[PDB]
Amino acid sequence: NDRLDAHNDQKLTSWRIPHPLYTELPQGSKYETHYRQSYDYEDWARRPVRLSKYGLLGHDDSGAES
Amino acid sequence: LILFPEGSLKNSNNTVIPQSHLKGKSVALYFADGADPKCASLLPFLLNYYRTMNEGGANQKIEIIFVSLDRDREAFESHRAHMPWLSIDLENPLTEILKRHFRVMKEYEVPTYGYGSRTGVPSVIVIGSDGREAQFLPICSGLEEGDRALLRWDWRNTKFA
Amino acid sequence: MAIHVSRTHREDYIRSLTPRPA
Amino acid sequence: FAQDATRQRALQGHRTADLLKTPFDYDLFHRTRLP
Amino acid sequence: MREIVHVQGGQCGNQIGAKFWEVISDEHGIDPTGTYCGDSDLQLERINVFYNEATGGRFVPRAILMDLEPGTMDSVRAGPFGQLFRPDNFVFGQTGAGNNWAKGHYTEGAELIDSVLDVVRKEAEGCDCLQGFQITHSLGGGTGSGMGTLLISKVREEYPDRIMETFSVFPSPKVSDTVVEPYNATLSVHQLVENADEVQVIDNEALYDICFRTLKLTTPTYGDLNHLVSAAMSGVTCCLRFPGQLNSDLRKLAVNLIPFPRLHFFLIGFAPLTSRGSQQYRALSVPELTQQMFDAKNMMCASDPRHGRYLTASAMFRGRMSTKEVDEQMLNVQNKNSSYFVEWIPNNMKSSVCDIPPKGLKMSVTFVGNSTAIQEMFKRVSDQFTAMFRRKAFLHWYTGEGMDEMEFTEAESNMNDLVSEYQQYQ
Amino acid sequence: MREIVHVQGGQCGNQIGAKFWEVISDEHGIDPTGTYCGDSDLQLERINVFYNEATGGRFVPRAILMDLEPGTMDSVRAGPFGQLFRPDNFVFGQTGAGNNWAKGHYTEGAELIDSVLDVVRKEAEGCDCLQGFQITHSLGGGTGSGMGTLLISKVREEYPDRIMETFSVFPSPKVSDTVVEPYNATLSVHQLVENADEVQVIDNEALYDICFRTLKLTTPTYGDLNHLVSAAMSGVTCCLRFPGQLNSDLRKLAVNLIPFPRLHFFLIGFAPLTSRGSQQYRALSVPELTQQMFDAKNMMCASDPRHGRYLTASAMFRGRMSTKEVDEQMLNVQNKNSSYFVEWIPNNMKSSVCDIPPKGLKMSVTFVGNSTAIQEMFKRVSDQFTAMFRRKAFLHWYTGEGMDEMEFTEAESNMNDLVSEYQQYQ
Amino acid sequence: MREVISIHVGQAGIQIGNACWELFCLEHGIQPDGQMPDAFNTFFSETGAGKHVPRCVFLDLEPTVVDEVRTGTYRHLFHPEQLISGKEDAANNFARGHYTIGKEIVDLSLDRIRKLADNCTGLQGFLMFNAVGGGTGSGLGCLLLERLSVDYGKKSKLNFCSWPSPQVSTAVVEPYNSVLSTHSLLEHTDVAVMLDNEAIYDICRRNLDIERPTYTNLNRLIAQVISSLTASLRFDGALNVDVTEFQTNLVPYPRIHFMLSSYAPIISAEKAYHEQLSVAEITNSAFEPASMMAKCDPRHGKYMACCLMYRGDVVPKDVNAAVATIKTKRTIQFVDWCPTGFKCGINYQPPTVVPGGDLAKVMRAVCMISNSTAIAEVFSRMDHKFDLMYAKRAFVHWYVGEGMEEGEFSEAREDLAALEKDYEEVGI
Ligand SMILES: Nc1nc2c(ncn2[C@@H]2O[C@H](COP(=O)(O)OP(=O)(O)OP(=O)(O)O)[C@@H](O)[C@H]2O)c(=O)[nH]1
Ligand SMILES: Nc1nc2c(ncn2[C@@H]2O[C@H](COP(=O)(O)OP(=O)(O)O)[C@@H](O)[C@H]2O)c(=O)[nH]1
Ligand SMILES: Nc1nc2c(ncn2[C@@H]2O[C@H](COP(=O)(O)OP(=O)(O)O)[C@@H](O)[C@H]2O)c(=O)[nH]1
Ligand SMILES: [Mg+2]
Repeated sequence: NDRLDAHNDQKLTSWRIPHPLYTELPQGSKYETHYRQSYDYEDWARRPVRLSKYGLLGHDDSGAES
Repeated sequence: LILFPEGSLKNSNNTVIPQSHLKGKSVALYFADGADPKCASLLPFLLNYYRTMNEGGANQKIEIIFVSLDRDREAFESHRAHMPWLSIDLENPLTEILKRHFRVMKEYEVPTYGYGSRTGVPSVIVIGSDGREAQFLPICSGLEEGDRALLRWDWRNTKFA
Repeated sequence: MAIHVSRTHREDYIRSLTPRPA
Repeated sequence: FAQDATRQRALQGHRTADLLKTPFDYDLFHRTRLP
Repeated sequence: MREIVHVQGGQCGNQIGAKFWEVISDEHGIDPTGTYCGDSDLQLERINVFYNEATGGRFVPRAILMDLEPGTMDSVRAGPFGQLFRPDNFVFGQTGAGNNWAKGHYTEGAELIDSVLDVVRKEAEGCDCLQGFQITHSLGGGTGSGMGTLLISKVREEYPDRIMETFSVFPSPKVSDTVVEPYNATLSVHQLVENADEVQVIDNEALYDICFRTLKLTTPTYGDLNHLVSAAMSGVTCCLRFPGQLNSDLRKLAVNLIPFPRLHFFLIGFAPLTSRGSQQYRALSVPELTQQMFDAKNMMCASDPRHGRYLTASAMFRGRMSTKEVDEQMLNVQNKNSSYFVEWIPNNMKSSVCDIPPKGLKMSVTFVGNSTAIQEMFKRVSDQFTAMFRRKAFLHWYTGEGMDEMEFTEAESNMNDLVSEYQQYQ
Repeated sequence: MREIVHVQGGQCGNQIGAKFWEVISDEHGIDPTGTYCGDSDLQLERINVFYNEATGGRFVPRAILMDLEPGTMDSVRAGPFGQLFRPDNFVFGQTGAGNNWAKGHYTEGAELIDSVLDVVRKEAEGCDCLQGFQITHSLGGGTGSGMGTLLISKVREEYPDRIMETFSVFPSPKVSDTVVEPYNATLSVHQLVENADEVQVIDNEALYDICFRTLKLTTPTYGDLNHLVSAAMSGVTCCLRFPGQLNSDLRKLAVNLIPFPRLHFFLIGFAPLTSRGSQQYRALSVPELTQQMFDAKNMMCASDPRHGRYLTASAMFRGRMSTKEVDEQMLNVQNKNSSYFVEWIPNNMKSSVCDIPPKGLKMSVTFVGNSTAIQEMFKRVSDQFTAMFRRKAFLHWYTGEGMDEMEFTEAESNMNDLVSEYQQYQ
Repeated sequence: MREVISIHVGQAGIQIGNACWELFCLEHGIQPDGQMPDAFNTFFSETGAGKHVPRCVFLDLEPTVVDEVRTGTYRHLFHPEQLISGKEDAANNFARGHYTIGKEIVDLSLDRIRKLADNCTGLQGFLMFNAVGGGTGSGLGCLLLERLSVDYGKKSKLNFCSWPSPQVSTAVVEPYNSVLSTHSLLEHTDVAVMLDNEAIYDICRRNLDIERPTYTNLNRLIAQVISSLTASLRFDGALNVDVTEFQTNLVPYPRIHFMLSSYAPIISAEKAYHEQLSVAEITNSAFEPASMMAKCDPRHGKYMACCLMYRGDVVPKDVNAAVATIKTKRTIQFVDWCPTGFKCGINYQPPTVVPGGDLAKVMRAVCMISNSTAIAEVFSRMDHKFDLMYAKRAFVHWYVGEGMEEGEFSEAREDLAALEKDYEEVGI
């Protein structure tokens, strides 16, 4: 096994895999606040914002089809 | 959808039951480790609680399915001979898929599956029809209250319909 | 004046997240 | 200069970091909230 | 924004601050080259408090490495986490202070203060607003206390509404290297008592024996003393860089602790702390951790609080904990130790809840405590001062560089004022 | 719940506590590592009386291991079921009392009792509410007799209302090791009689008599000897940790056995005790268990109870048994043995029922009894003290460390007043 | 239609609003992206294609509690312009929030409040959720409320305060800024519902069986309190109580308007199925002395007026029976100028439950809000507390530094001294 049974005392067990430190597995995957402890469900934190398909002047989604 | 296929779900004395034998009951998974002191302390309370619920009534109300976080098959059977409720064989990858779905792991995390929040060992967690989480019994969590959070069960409002 | 990346709460960061990712 | 790895690890102070870490499950986090 | 400019005063503050930038780098998940990982973007989301963007994706500390001798500046850059500081941040003195207040505060302070104030001006004015400056220094040496507190005078007269937070070590009761201890400590207190907002003390002999009977470590070097102070270095500023339930600031720490502007000399402590054999056998919860933190056995300042009174206390808890057993325990320890606290203040102490613990722990505390038991050092260094001051000894090394008899009796009368203020408030 | 703090005083105190915590551990399903095994609900419904969770899923005993010499518990930590203990709960000595009540109580016991008290209120106040204390020692040695009774007097001041029961082993007449026996005995009893709520007297030679005449043991070592004491150690706190049909707390015993507050010294026996040849021939019934209960060769104190009268008595039954076959055998020993019981107490005796038996045995009874026939031991130490004290022998080891002659004399007057108090209630 | 603009200041007000705006989303089902997968027009403003946006303005002079809710799960629900933030915290100090650091943020907060108060027809009240225990909550709360008094004069301005509880006090300067904020709470507020921490500490252990709750569990209770209060405006039912008549049946004199609160069916689901929550049971559990969420024994002081917000499936006649049960009880005392002393409201939809919370499902709850003379010793206990530090003037150099002419402590001394002096003057 990977040495947990006899009260594993070092958290260097999670640093062999991020040996180049940039491999996108140690890049931003947890948030540890009490607001996520209390008020958070499946995926409604990491979602993009939809603005427009026409650019900065586009205040909404529209077109000549309407 | 189906959570447990035809040959995955076996109770005591090694008879496999399909998903059909589980409706009408409040179903929890129980992720536990054989050599773990938390699990060893919690197990008699779980046994007494399960016995009182499922003995004193007109229906079989609650039901527990074991998932091992242990090392080997002998440790499996030594743990397994102590529980009377359902279980999944360790070598079935269904255990690993449940481990990744309900986030109940044991600090082997970056080597395979490097996401975040952990919810460690042990964890009895009540589930539903499409495999969704219903409510967490807080043994080792933000409430961290052990051996009595089994009473935080809600059998009437969580049923396997 | 000091300018950091878009993942830091400094000045208008909500308008610095969607047009350029950093 | 007495180049022994235990002596340098002592003198830059790895020992208090090891003695100040906790040897069990210290990070616990489940979101209690349901949809 | 919310930035704090850091000052590495003296070589004593250089070794203390080198492990401070050790604990803040790996708390923020920082590569020594300057980059980042650590799977939790909350470390970047408040990174500006102690770091600056180096216009290449790199992060550099907002530290001012300063000394009058370059031997220890060689050792800091040669050591790990030494390449993080840009080379322009270091400022060098060549002749070296001779463990001498006159050699630092007057003579070669004139040729370096004009340099170090240029570096801190380009650092502090790079932002729209800031809180203040934290300083790690000593009161035993000449370049850690003389020209160290000389910078404190200049930074106050240009920033009169910015918080001063002076991590400082003191001379020891039982041991004294660098034989002229009281002439260095006293003459720096005379400026540290009004040009510094919040002074908070460390005794290296109290750190020698905390490593002895609570950590159980056989051969204590200084590097294990550095990291032990370094935990409480991070814990007092952790609520600025991290979110929390009771968010706290160093201005919160100021506004809530000091009753009267003269006396601000506080005590600093840390918990939990166990040996290797005792790590597994101890619980980890608030009502068990508070009994350790309210001890003289773990206090990094060796002023025994049992012969004193806590005018005010404060405990910045860290980690995801419930808060009812926090502050019901705050009144629990106050009711049990009723005479140990002052009587005209109901609910003496603050409780703060920070949400991110130090790495490798579920929870920890730092304990900022205003206590009148600290006066026992202020009479110990005063009657040891008057031992040499009466016999006129070891003082021709000072008068030749700008001393007079006036400021020495003024320095003695200053602690006679501060001690009398301490004992009259009991 | 109702926690019992355990206190180990002396070399024999540390060894009898080693036997107690290793018969309580396997009664509760506790591994040598510290974990649990046994999957029974009753073993964990109440384990906080003697154990504490140490946030590792495990249980640490609430015991304090103390003497003045580090050569005692360095064998029990390497011993089996001995690593279970809290390692900083050991508070060592360095000099070691040379079988001296003078050294244990006054000279080197003063500077070490401050850490003894420091560790005990941590373990007592650290839970919700305290039941009381449990102290095992000798009154013939130097450490368990000198600083043991100093701890008894001290902890009574901070906890005046709590229960306190002490298992103390006494000197033997025919075998007197630790050659200065009566001086350690009489100067300890005269301050342990007004500071202890109830005391259990054990005697070494009666322990050997049980091993030879009843158990038919060829070679009784101290390990087996401590086991015989430790069986009745657990039987007093039987109804605390485990449920039963009739409950008996420590105060349940104290109230019913002490009519007058001065006398609380109790003879203890344990039943059944079968030899390895006669176990399969002996019926295990309640009537035969109550007559092994009442026997001079089963009393652990060598005070023949037929020489006096049974002032009060009580029996803690264990296991599944009918309550009437308890209750009728409680009567018929009173009516048959009219002369061996006191006349002015109707139903001289108390009975209680545990539902959970000890390991292996179907039923077992521990017996506690306040009989006035323990006066013969008190005159035995009276004339042994007086014979040495009229010659002033061995007093230079005592009066050379700060005690006046009058302290010995008031110990003689206090203990002989106890002798006359038992004689007037014959 | 109707709307009530909520204004939260201080980290306590922000975290309370994180639970109140949590619960309003699930009452009338509204997802965090605004969308629903005429009752929403009490706390939401429909704009565009189903984009329901709340009616709130977050306020804190430090960027820590409101930056955190920007990155949380309500980046899209809370539209990112009314989450007003500053940089320097007021640091538990009334002379900071009401003065030098804080005029920069009153100007922008009044702008967005004016935009939210003039975009829907007939605004109905201002629910302020302040925290008189510290800095930004009390200081910016006092300055902002003093500007709403002249900007909207005819306006109802319900408050929800966290007064310093007697034994629990997490900051030592709480007695100063509590007395200093009575000037903002005595003549600039219509409804002054009183809450404190240690009473909602006790309300969760003996009733919900959590021995270690958190401020989340506290703010869920406060969210239940204001949900019942504003349930009649949002929803429909027999014998509605409006905000317009809420203070009309609770405020006898213009100065005595400091009320209290108690909920009723606060039971976890285990011992909730084992009791039949009748109308008479919940109203006597409401009038229970231990169910007040303030340290106020309602037996040293006589009641003056009650406002019993029933909601759920309750008939309007057994309410009168249970009110008559309370009236005949001698442990619930009344004063002689009120032969009637109850105004009760009734809604129809059940009191909601949050999935993942400590409460259960009940279709009844009594959120009674009462104006009694027993609120007086809550203030008078702070009077003895305030004088013990003001005698030799510690923690004063900060106040005198950024404002606070010495004599504002004296006028706030006599303002709160005249406050309870009215109370025993009324009830004789
Ligand atoms: N009910 C409840 N009270 C809280 C909460 N957070 C803080 N408090 C209380 O708020 C009071 C002080 O106000 P804070 O929110 O801490 O600080 P503030 O009002 O924002 O002003 P500053 O001191 O400048 O930060 C304390 O007495 C706390 O008890 C919370 O989440 N819920
Ligand atoms: N950081 C550090 N401080 C020390 C060490 N040894 C002693 N000290 C403390 O530092 C003081 C010596 O002054 P120092 O700052 O080192 O010399 P300076 O060059 O004259 O300022 C003494 O009073 C000691 O209490 C050490 O190894 N490291
Ligand atoms: N029951 C028991 N008694 C012992 C043991 N060892 C010593 N004793 C008794 O203790 C006495 C010796 O005193 P001791 O406790 O060693 O002195 P101390 O260590 O200074 O308290 C002798 O008279 C023995 O009868 C033991 O292992 N078990
Ligand atoms: Mg806050």
